[PDB]
Amino acid sequence: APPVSYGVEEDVFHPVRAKQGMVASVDATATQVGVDILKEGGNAVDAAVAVGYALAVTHPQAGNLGGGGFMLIRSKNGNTTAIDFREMAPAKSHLASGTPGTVAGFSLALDKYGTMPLNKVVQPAFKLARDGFIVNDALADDLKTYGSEVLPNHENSKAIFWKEGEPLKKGDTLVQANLAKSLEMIAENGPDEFYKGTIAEQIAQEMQKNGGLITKEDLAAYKAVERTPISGDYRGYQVYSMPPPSSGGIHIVQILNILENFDMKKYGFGSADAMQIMAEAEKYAYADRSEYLVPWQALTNKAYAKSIADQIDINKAKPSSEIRPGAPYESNQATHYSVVDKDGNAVAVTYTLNTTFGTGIVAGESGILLNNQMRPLSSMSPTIVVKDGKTWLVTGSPGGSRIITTVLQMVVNSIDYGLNVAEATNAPRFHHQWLPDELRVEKGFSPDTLKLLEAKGQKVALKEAMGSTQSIMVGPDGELYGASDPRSVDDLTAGY
Repeated sequence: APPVSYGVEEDVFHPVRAKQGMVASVDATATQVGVDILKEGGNAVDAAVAVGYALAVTHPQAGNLGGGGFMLIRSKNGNTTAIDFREMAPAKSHLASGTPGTVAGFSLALDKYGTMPLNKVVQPAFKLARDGFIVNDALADDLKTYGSEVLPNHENSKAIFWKEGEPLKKGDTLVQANLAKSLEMIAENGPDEFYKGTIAEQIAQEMQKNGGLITKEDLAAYKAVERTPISGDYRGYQVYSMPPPSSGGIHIVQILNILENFDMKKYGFGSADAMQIMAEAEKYAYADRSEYLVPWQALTNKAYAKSIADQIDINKAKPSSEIRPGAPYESNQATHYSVVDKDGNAVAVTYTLNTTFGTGIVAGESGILLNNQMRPLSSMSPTIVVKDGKTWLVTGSPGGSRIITTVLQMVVNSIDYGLNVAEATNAPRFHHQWLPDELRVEKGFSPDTLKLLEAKGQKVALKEAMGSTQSIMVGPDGELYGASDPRSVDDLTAGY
């Protein structure tokens, strides 16, 4: 068993620490909402919902009431479950936004696994919409970059997110009064407000105004669905992740299974050998994923993984064309957060509108942004790892197909390389989807190593940073270690 490290004084990257509870998310305020919920006495699910609602207010890039996403929960005793709240397609300039799942997704989780009434968990987000919050670098930058095509051309969006002809900038106060009302209603009347009430008619009457497809009938007919987590075994660790309609859960396990046939620890992080194995292994799994967009579950098979492990050549890449002939668009945009309470319950959530700010259309006078989901597949893969019979790592990322490899490297860097949670996070990342046939890398790999890979038949391609991991590692004694991605300005891991 490869020895693990939680972090020591002498390391370059230090995990955020806490003894009782911890939250890692893309936004500083959201994280604090989360911690404060734990601090009131809520469980991990209580806090995760609060974080999810806060993010709906403070990260309209991707945090939402008008989208959907995935959630994995592991309880203290071992019960692991997955909640699919992916946007549903409707029974059918125009418009294309699937029936939003987030609210129905949180209620199920809160009604089944939470201890707090919805009204207590919405409250911090409601205050954030009502009273407003000060815009930071991440929000301002994303408003200038992404919101410019698609926000200001719609009057109600404009009114919320623009002021005096320009996107709000750093220092400005974003008050969201229409959202405050939506949040106050859901608090009051439960999730039915969204699916059968004022919000439902608001969504429907903004859908009916412009193009749009979802009826009040689509809304009344939406449910989140609890599903069996995909599970695998990697060197005595258990790895749980999201099933279909995650396109990634299955394939994080398939790659791990492939990788197990190698002594990864021997040759550490960043070595040509190790990067070749993972690249080739990924390439294969991505080649198999191609057929799904022969049961899908099947290729989590350990024996089948060995079969493709035996094919892998440490000294020669095999052309992607030679594996199989030769995937539809997917946004790098989404957001992940992780939560661990003092009792040891752990939650991983990853959720999204399709692209940043979705359609950029707010559903009438609700204050809620509508997703552009054109039940669709997604590589989102909230993932929980279990060591010596206990929750050990909770992680996840946005980044389209690259979520698979990003989550994978967190796991591999922690299990194989002995990296503390913060080192795993700040480590350079690499990536091979089979098409295009290229070993995608970030900065920070040795040119010596890069040329060795090149000699092996890998077409090394230096491209933009991948993902936004927001992870928590758990010690056997309840001690918590956390790390937010440097790749996202203004993120926070905090606890108490």
